[PDB]
Amino acid sequence: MDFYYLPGSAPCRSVLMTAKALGIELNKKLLNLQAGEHLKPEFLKINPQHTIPTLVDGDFALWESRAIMVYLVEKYGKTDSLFPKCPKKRAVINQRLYFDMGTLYKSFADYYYPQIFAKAPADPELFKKIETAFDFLNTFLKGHEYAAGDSLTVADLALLASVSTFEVASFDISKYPNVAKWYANLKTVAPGWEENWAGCLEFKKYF
Amino acid sequence: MDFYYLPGSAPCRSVLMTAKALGIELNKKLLNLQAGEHLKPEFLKINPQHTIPTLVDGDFALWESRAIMVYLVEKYGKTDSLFPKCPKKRAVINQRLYFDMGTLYKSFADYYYPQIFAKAPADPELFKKIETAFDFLNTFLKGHEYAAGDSLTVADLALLASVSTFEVASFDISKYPNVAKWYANLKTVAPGWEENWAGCLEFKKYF
Ligand SMILES: N[C@@H](CCC(=O)N[C@@H](CS)C(=O)NCC(=O)O)C(=O)O
Ligand SMILES: N[C@@H](CCC(=O)N[C@@H](CS)C(=O)NCC(=O)O)C(=O)O
Repeated sequence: MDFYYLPGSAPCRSVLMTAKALGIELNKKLLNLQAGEHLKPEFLKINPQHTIPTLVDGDFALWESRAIMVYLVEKYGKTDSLFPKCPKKRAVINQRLYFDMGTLYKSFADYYYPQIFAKAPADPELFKKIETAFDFLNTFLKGHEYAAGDSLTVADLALLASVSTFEVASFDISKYPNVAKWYANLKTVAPGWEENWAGCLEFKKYF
Repeated sequence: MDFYYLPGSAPCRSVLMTAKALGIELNKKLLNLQAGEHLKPEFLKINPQHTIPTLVDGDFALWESRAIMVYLVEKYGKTDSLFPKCPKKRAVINQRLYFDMGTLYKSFADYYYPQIFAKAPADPELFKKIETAFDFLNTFLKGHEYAAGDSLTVADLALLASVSTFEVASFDISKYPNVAKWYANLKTVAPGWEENWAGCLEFKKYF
């Protein structure tokens, strides 16, 4: 399966950790966004939205990281541990995945990207949205070891890609004790952690 | 099942159309967000993220509209038509759901909300993001009647809730012929269209 990516990119890293958790070796293809490789006809034919990550599995093309993570589990997982079939367990995971995209990582992009990609001054009011997102995550973790229940799921892996990017951005995770505990645990149990962290250090260069 | 909502709210309306497509009558509960009803201790116990829509099924609380829609189909659907089990079919649906949240409806909120809720001048650069989102949707619709394939799915119902909100905002959907065709068809086939449209007319009052 082809996997169009950049190593620093959080949504790309969430997929790579899922692949490791499934014992799948993706064919990693760097896509040079700075050079506009994603905007040429050959890439637009695969993904007309011209985003990474993009997976190509035979003649099936797919994008949106969290869709790709779930696809890998549903198609290739030997059991449903990373994405349980039980509708209520799955639903908590899905809510956490939309949280990760539209609350947590959105707060990251909105506050950091203008500084690191557009040379704009930081906006303290956008920092407060990060604090709010971490507070929610801290609450979601009350009473459980993992983000959506009692075992490692794709919710954890998505959120871990995001929170590891906050670490290298110098965000003080320690102010959210449940998050800090969950994060330290995941560095020891999440498959593909080392590759995710190496990618975080590459992203860190932007700072 | 309890459903905390406002009729005007697009993410609420996507869930209502899914319930109607499943033959489920939700116990609809208006929430007074302007008065901070969602910020009270009682609501925070149900949904600490204090958002609508929120579903309560017995003792199980769930939020994120697109997670709720999929939960209703997975738990209560007599077949999987609205959310097929085939991993590739489901993955396209899921990518469209994330599109709806992070690209299409994001463009709506970013451009219109500052005008209708904050009395800020429109930002023409933010309008261009709506046009880009509609261009992508127009492309996604090439060669199929529905958003993620050849049958009505939750992807259609989420996108329909969003696009019908753009209609009452006076966005010119006719500039996107595949979107226009798909939209017109869904007004005739989507269960719960009349309730969705009544709710769009409520939202229109903010303009
Ligand atoms: N919500 C998407 C985000 C993907 C995304 O925005 N990727 C950026 C990474 S720099 C990108 O490819 N941007 C290029 C573009 O949108 O043209 C996901 O989770 O996969
Ligand atoms: N991505 C969420 C969006 C939910 C949302 O933002 N709802 C607004 C509707 S006005 C809300 O409840 N805001 C109140 C708050 O966040 O305190 C979904 O699809 O359900």
